[PDB]
Amino acid sequence: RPDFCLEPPYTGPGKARIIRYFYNAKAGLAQTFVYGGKRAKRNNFKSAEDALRTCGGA
Repeated sequence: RPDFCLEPPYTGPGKARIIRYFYNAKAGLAQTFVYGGKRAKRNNFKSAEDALRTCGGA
């Protein structure tokens, strides 16, 4: 599993409220979070299905 997948979500310093997805380590679910619009980390996806494709596999 890519080494960024089990990290907490990162809003960043931006002032936007873009609803992105992260893979939630504990639950094994794609979950929404508020993204500021800049300086993204890698556990940050445009869709639930993208989070699962990239992070969902052991």
